[PDB]
Amino acid sequence: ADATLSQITNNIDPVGRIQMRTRRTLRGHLAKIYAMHWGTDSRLLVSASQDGKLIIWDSYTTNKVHAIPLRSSWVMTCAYAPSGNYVACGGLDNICSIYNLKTREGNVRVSRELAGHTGYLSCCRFLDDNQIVTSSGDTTCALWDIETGQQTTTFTGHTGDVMSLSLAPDTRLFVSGACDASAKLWDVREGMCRQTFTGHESDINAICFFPNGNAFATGSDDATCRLFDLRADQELMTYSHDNIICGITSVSFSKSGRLLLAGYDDFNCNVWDALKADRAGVLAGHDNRVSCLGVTDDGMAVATGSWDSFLKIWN
Amino acid sequence: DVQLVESGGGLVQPGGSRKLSCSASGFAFSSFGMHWVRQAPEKGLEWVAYISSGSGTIYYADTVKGRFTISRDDPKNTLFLQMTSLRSEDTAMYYCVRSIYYYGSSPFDFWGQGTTLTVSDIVMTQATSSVPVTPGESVSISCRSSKSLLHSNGNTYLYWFLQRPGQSPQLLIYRMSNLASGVPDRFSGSGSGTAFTLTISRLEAEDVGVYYCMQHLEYPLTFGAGTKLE
Amino acid sequence: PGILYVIPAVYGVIILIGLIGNITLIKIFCTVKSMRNVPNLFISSLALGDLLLLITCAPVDASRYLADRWLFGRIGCKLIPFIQLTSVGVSVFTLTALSADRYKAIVRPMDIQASHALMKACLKAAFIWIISMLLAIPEAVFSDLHPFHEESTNQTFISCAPYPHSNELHPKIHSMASFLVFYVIPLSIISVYYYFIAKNLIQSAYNLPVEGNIHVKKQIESRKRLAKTVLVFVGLFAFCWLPNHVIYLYRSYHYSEVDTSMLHFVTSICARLLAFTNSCVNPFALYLLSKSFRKQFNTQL
Amino acid sequence: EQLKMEANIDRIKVSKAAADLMAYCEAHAKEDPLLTPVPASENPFRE
Amino acid sequence: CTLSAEDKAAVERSKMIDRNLREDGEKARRELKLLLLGTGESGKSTFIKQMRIIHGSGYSDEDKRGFTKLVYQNIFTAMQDRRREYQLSDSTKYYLNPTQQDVLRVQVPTTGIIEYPFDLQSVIFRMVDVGGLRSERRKWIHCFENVTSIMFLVALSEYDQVLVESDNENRMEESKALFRTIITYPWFQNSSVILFLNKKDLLEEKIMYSHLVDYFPEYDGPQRDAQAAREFILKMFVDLNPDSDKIIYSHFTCATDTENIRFVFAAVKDTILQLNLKEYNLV
Amino acid sequence: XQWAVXHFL
Repeated sequence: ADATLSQITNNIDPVGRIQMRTRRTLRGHLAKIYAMHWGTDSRLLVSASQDGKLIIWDSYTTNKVHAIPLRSSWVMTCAYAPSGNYVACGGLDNICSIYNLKTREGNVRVSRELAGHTGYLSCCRFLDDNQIVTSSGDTTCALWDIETGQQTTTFTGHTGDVMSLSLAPDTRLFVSGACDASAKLWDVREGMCRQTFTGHESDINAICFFPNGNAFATGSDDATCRLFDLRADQELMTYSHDNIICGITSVSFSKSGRLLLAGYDDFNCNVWDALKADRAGVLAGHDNRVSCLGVTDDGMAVATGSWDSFLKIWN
Repeated sequence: DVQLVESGGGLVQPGGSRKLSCSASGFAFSSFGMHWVRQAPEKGLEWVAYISSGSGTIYYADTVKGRFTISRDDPKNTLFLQMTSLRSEDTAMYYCVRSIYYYGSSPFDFWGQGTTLTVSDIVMTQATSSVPVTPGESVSISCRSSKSLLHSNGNTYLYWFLQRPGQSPQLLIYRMSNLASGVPDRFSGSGSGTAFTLTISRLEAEDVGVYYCMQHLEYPLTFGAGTKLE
Repeated sequence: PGILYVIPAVYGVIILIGLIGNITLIKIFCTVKSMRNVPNLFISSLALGDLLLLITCAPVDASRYLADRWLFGRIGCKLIPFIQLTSVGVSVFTLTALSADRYKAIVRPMDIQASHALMKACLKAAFIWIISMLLAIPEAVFSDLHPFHEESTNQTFISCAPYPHSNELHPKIHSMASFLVFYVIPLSIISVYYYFIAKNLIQSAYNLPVEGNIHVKKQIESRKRLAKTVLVFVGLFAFCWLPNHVIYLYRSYHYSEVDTSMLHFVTSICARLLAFTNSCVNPFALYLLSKSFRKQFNTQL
Repeated sequence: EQLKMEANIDRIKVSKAAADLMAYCEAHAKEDPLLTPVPASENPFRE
Repeated sequence: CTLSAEDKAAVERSKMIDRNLREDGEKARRELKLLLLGTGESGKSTFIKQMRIIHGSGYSDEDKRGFTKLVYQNIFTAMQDRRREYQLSDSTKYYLNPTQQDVLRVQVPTTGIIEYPFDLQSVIFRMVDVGGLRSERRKWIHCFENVTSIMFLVALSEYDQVLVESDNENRMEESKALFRTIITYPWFQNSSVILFLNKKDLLEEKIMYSHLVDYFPEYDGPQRDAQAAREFILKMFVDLNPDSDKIIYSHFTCATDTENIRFVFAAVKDTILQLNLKEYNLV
Repeated sequence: XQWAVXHFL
């Protein structure tokens, strides 16, 4: 530890005030929205809600492309296949369901139901069209083969429930954050844990890779967001405000990695300059907890879902 | 899998009325809009009617508007086309065509076998009707439009179909570049606002047939004359 | 002129209290921004109607007793009854709407949301207002300055009256029909609904699904209190609206003759104070019923 | 066993990682719409 | 007007989808969510089976072949007069001394959220049993923030039982701590609390040989009366309410009760009645 | 001399 990150970026120009306005508002969910995932095309997005509905939406025109009825209304996570053919949903039923969007009878039907975990599914993220990695409240992360239907790898080092998962850009490493305040970097091919980080003092509810892939950020029930390097193997910064005392539901980066956007239980989202750790903007549209925050692959917009059942696109 | 099988054609005395019907199988019929298209005995093919998903919208061809009626029994999975005051321009082959419209879909992807009926805007032009080419040579077909088919949303609404002898039309390319599912990567499409070109590299015996361009920017849905490869 | 000072020394005091209360309820609905819902919509419409009644109808009555001449003039004499009767109609009919809304909530607590409720509720308020305008219109058509011949002072004074002397049946028909529609039918409907509400609130009290009767004693008392307050709401409205609908009817039957006597003077003032009192007993009684609404009221004050 | 294995991980100094993170942010600054907003003609949302 | 022919067809699809969402929401709100909390009595999970028999649902031979292995597993687990001092199955005597009875008393832990739909008087409810979750409740308790009622099930014969795994801790004091912790949750501030007291018959026999005063010093009653013990226990539970304005509905269930559904309806109807009174500013 | 005989109110 030669120096702190804030000492090196002391002589850098501040971002300045960030102003973002709702350019769209997606209405239709009738219950709390728990999860959202943008598509790779950067126009389509999927969102999951407790009324038992998974909805694919066109962002540009606010049009609803697809509406999928789920078997278990208790869903906590949502994912969109990088190709665009598939969506995955899971929740308190302990099953990860894969549905196909580009099927030839017009309807969206379930392709496979992956049932190996004993705890609730908290996150799932497609690795290819045939490989998905899921995190569970049973303290274990599993890498599956969608065609066969069997989990090829299990990551078991965690002691508390795993709440969030994030895949590296190269899709060879991922990081998981757990209820024991530890985040672990897991190698997907070997199946072991390369590193563990323990800077937080309460449950980690959110985790996200920096665009470079050599860093990541966590958000916890304690109000702080923490940035952790992978090569230095140490915490770099903490993003906290005396006024902020609520939990952090979701965290995500900007395309350049200069802005870190975090969704809070104070009903509003914050935008931090990730290199000076000083708050730069707010997103105050929602009137309930901001449950999901996702930025696009090109950085054009930021969608925020919430427990008031509306999604909002900001730019 | 997906089958549309129409029925109701035959020999009709002039001035009578006939009702056609296509029965659908193997797909979510209720979520598909439907079209009727018709082909003259030796001429090209022309659009006839369009009923929307949920029946909220209906468009008829100016030629038959007011003498034709289109309806869909979504629960029974059938599509009906009532025809009254049958003129002698109604001798044609009637093809049921399903189409679905959302961001990224491919309309006009499946066509039905067709029924025979015998009774006793934008213009799209292809200035060629016979191009005999040996297998193994690139073939470029051209098609021109009255106005620009490029919309403000950046989409150029030109579709390319193929008609194999004794077979129903089949979609090759939609919106000027995209390839339909199940077509070989040999077929490619590239066009300017008013001029369009379809290129078939490594020609094969299956490609021989009549090629039709079509527009979807406005609702006349005007086809082309067709270019034949022998 | 001491008796005249007593008249606004009282009329103005009552008007002030009523304006304060109704205005505070109007403030609560807009300021909270979450208090907006089906029940609060009907109460807000009643408060609006009561505001119109207090702001317009009463000062004209104070002017009547204070000055013999009609200050408003002809156009004004055609404008004033159209507001008075409309305000009376809205108030008396939104009260019936509240009584049926409460009955639906309390006696049948099934499917309260009923799909597009807020829209239906916004529509029922406007429909009541439109009907009130329709009823007022005939009282703006026939309202004009007419001559009245006192038999005591033997003086022919011209005053703003609802109908012309030429007609002897139109007065009686309008007075009787106005009474039957503005008092009897609303009271009949409110009586039935609030009787059913109280019956159920008491039957629910002793039927509480709890094994230990002691643990819920307070709750039982509260239910038994709500029934009595609803029956009191049926009585107040009756009392206040009976003498005004009696003095008016009497004056309209003996239309040609003008009665100036001490009995008639005092009875007329008392009937007008009682009728105006209903606008202030409407919000102030709900104020007493709820402690949370009391906290909201005091915040708005 | 797991802790003894985690102890062998290579650890570059924090100055190097700070420099890499800063340099990545400088390299892709222009391509980032939220940091430097796009003119409204190119904006897909509210064109 | 500025839209194309396909854009208009896309908007027509988004309108049909909106219609379907609204119809689904109308269908959804007519259902009332009841959250059954998992205690040690609920962990045993025999009461739910017996209440199911009361509804009319039964077991085919296939289902009983399902429970064979569980029966044998139970004999071994129990084996591996002084029951109250240690943890033991309630049905050890009957086994050591499959029929429908054998099926009923196979104490089995549950994998995840199990939902039971039941319809009474045109009102349909869903009983969401969360007993077998076995994961941090702080991370999934919000899901049921908005529910009509949080049902609890505790046994009346639990006052003398001290479990071996605890270091001399009374099981009833453990159930009381759980009850207080749940009802103090801010998520359920708008949700009714229903409490069911079970094992009514087992208390009638247990009270004669076991004095409640020995385990709880406050009890001052006949010392041989089951009626007094029941009322004392219910008083201890109801006293934990931190509001004093919210009712805590109660019932004594004997495992042969045929009124457990009617009580749940009457408690839910009165929950709704009070919510209405609060929203109309009458209370 | 106005209060004597008037409208509904």
